[PDB]
Amino acid sequence: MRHDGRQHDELRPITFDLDFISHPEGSVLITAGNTKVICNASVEDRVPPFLRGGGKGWITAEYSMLSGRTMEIQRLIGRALRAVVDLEKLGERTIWIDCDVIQADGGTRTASITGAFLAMAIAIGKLIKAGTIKTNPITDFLAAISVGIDKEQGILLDLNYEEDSSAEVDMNVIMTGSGRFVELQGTGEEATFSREDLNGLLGLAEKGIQELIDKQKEVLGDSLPE
Amino acid sequence: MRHDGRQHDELRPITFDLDFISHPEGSVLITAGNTKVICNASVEDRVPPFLRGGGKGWITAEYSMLSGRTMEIQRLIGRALRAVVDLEKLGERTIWIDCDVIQADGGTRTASITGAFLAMAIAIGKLIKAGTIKTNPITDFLAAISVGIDKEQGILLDLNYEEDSSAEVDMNVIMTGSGRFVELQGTGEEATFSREDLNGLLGLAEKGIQELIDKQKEVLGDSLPE
Amino acid sequence: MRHDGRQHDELRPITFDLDFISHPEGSVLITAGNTKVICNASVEDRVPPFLRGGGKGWITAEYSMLSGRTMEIQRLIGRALRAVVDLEKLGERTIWIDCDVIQADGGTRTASITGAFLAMAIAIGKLIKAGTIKTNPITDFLAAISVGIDKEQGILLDLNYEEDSSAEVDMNVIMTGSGRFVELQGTGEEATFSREDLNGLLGLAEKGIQELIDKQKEVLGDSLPE
Amino acid sequence: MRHDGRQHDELRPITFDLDFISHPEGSVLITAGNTKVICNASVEDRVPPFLRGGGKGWITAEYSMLSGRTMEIQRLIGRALRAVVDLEKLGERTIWIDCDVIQADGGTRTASITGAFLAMAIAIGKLIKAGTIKTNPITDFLAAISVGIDKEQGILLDLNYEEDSSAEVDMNVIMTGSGRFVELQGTGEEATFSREDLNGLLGLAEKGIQELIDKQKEVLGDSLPE
Amino acid sequence: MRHDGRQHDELRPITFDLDFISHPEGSVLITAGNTKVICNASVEDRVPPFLRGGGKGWITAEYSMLSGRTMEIQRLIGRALRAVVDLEKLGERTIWIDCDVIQADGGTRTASITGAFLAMAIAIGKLIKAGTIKTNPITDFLAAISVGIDKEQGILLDLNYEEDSSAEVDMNVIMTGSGRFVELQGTGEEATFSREDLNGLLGLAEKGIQELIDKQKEVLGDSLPE
Amino acid sequence: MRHDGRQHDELRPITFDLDFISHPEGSVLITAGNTKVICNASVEDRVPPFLRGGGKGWITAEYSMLSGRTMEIQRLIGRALRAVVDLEKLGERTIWIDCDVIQADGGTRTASITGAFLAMAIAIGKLIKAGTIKTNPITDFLAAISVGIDKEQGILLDLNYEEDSSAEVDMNVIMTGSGRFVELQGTGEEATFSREDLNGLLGLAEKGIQELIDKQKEVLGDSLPE
Repeated sequence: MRHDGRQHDELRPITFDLDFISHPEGSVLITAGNTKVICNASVEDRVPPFLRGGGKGWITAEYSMLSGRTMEIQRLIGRALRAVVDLEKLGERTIWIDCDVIQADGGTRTASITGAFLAMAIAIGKLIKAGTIKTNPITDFLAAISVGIDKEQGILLDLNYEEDSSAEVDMNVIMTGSGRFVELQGTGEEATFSREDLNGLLGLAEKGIQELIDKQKEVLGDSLPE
Repeated sequence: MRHDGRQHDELRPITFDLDFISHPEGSVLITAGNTKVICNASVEDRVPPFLRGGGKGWITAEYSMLSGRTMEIQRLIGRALRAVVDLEKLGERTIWIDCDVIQADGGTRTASITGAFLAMAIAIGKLIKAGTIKTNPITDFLAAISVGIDKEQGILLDLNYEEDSSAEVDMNVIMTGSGRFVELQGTGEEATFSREDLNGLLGLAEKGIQELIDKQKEVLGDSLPE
Repeated sequence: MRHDGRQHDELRPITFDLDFISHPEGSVLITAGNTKVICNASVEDRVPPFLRGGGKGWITAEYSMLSGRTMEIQRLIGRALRAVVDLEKLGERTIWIDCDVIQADGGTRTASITGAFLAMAIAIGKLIKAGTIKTNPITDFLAAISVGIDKEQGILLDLNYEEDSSAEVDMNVIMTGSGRFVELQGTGEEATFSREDLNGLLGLAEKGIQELIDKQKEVLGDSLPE
Repeated sequence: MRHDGRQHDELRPITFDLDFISHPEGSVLITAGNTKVICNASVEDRVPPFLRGGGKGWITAEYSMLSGRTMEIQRLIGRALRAVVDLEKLGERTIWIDCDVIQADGGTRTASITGAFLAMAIAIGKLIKAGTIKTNPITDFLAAISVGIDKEQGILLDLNYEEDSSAEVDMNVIMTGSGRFVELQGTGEEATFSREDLNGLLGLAEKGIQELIDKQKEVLGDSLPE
Repeated sequence: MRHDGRQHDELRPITFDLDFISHPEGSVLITAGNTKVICNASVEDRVPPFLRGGGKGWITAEYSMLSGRTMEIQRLIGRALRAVVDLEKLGERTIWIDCDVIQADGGTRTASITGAFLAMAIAIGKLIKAGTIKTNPITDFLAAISVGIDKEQGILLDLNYEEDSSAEVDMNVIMTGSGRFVELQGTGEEATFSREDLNGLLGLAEKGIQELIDKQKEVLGDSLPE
Repeated sequence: MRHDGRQHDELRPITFDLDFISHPEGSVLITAGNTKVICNASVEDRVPPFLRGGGKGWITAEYSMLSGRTMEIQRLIGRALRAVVDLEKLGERTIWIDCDVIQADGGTRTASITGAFLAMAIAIGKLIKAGTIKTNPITDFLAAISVGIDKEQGILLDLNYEEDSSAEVDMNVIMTGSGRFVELQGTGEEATFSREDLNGLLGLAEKGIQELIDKQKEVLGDSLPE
């Protein structure tokens, strides 16, 4: 069995603490096992040099943990969010995403994305309500998860810190409620994986991500129409 | 048809200029269309802090173009190469990989990997010959390619700079002669892709990478036994 | 009256959430009004170059907010904590203090100190229990608070972000349960203060800090003997 | 007695070398014992982003010794000077303060403030004379000194490098001719001090600072009216 | 005799590979012995903050090898090129110079300058042809070389890596076809040199640089009128 | 005539204030016109990683003004000093050179070298006296000066800030009492110079540097035997 004590295709206990802190337009504390990431979203009526006069908004993120990969992850989060947001319907604005990991135990980057979406959704929901936009930008839900293969354990879903360290092959996936991929990244550490292995991993990813999005729905609910 | 003038599943003209420069143990100038990357490999009887006394060698790479992603790519190349090299059979050494892009036109990172392998193979082949190791470390050939989807063009193989810029979904794959994956990374820019799309992309990747490895064989030939 | 709605010599609602996160030996989430700072404490059987072989432990802190003053505050926290800890009774160790401000609304640095102590006390209490030291290092409780003078409001205690921004004179104090000072810093922004003013400020500081230490006692309780 | 050979409430030999260097509008070389700090003041008809169009001037300082605390001290000097200068009467200008310690032997930061004032006064006096402002900005004299407590020596005034290193409690004070505080900072190193101790220290500070200001007056004299 | 096998006043085999890569307006691969530097030149209708509205163009370079001296060399190349180019006749543009050393064996910085000129000349020649300027900016040819003194070997010209490492005095010179100096830098490593020594070195420099410029002429030829 | 009011081959009024500050083993305040640089030298019985166990000493310098060129100049000063000091006769030590420009008016880097030598000589002289070495390391005097060419003024010696800014060609020279060069650097700003020009400049340099060394001798005198 698994060290965590769960099954191959089982996710860690997940909880969403909405409105963690009052300041941000959207604040969410996502918890997955022992992993805890605070995700805040703030809206700013302004736009970087890239645009300004273009009419379409923007979404940028910031990430920190308990700088090389920090920059990477940082682009990953902003890239994923813009994948489900019609920047033009959002208007000329900038949704600042802040992901602060307060407890790392594996899957911190994938969680950040899952939590960041909710935060963003809550912030956008309030904008819609305040009639500051009158039009829903979010085109689909978004969630991410991690999968991997262990020599003795086999294929796993939602790896913790230890399992990821022993895994010979790990992969991070990002999809939409529509079951469409936004981004995926598989890697083998001193080991390779067949196409049949990848098929199993992608299968587990879809399962885990669909469960996360479902939870995103029951929790979000009234704070956003779609 | 394609702007380059080729087919959907067609690779750009590929050439391997062995022994580009004399100094390195292995020097290769890989050309893919207008993309040109010089790949050099040097062996050093030494090992970073990581090991030294462990008995198994190491492989590290350096990348430069005409620093955030530079660091990433840099780890990507070293990661991929170590995937097909038995560090213990290589002995306590350090194979320095130098990838210098002298002309970028798409697929520079995937090419670097394809060219870096050859350079490394030539350098290792000479080590074997000089009896400095008497045992082939390389366990399998290695090549990488890029694929993508265009709105009007559809699924493509070996994207150039323009096609990659217009592609809504791009992915980089890395496999072994054995047809096994070493690493893959798919991304969607303001667009998502179904599972059936990914299946087509992975299909084109395998096709392109198998053609590259074949070329690696006819060119390498006598400079390495396996 | 005060904007916050409270009195001149009144502290903001204060709460101590013990064991905020499981990983750290001591985790505390201190809340003062809208200010929220997560304070974690971890013990490491090691010592910086300074000592190592000296026999007496060490205490170093880290601070972050939503770098010039960050370094300052950072030394401030470590300086204050070492003021109430017999490093030799602590043994050759290093108590890492982590202060992460998740919501800033004035008095974040003084709070960090108040919260950091509790975290440290809980971590040390567990060390004593595990018999890893068998001797209480903490020689006295420690708490900090901020005071200031406003043109129209007058002398204030525990300033929030707005009151501190309008204050012409602000000061941070740090004392021990014994009612002894550990450190104080008064400053006047385009304004000066008499000696009689300073006497009033120091008076309010002692009042506020004594209330904080009292709360530290009812909360800490069984987790540390003294 | 004291190592320096002086009394508890005795200042080190103090001298003010006016017009140390010709370039600056105001150049002063302050000497306190073995401590030597060159204080230069220059006026610039310009203003940082902060203002520009506001009508009130500014005062910024720079500090260097034979960067963490450098930044701190740097703000300390500018903060103290602006405390005795009516920025609006100064006009839209920027008084650059340059404090270069050429010989450190304790009390270099407090001296810098004492010497910086004179430099500034001389520079402002010339501005008044040149009718470039016709209105005295300086509202009061300014001087700073350091005090401390030693285990065997007791309470001290104007500590040198050795006395400060052995002192268990040290404090820096800054006041105006009016006998009003501008800023104070007391700290205890592995030791605390009662309120009665602080009263004695503040007493010694006022004594030392009043003697410094007096010297500032006999030296400044004709170079500034007030 | 010399280790390389050549004479005191003899240059290493020099070759100029024009149009090394297609992308740049001017691409040149200069070879001196085992030293190989790729020099590319690109024109941009834009100008840094320095000018823009001034009417005169600019020339900036970039250098890399297999950062302290990198910055230096970088300014050296741009400085030398602007010495022979009438920025106003060039028009409001920016000629980007890219020097990439693919094989270092001494005299890489001096070569870069020699090769950079050719690249720049070819790029400018095309601009003239395209009538985008109709007026030759280049006022004179430019070439650089290195000289040095060895304890046992004596005065040398065009030092390789080994000779430069053993040389007690090395110097880099830069001149124009007109035989005028653009820049020179002589240094003695744990050794000094008389004025008579410097006279001999400058003599050898002029000889070597005149041979280089001559080669620049036979190669450049039809690609630029003057 | 010259703006400063002096001749073409005339140096600015030069003064050497020995023992500027007491702390350093050797302290010198060199003045050249309005240029003022404090040069201090301290000896440390220790050696960087470079050596330690090698037996020969070291000399490193630090430079600051009222970081790119700072690093350069910094190496320039240390390079020049080691040129006239037998590191082995100095013993395993490290002579720290501190150059602080308190007033810049041209020729600050060349002055630093001239003043740094004296400081070093005084510090070494005391070491010899204290019998801590019993053997003179300094093998020759050292001085530096700057020369340049102006369009209307012509060839100049010891340029001030204004003359250097208008000069189309400026050069810094460094020689020994023996009349031998240690280092020279000539540069042309939007202008070039013939060989006959360089001959005139080198002529003026030797004149100025020989006058400086002479002054170094009458001032140094009894504080060092040679």
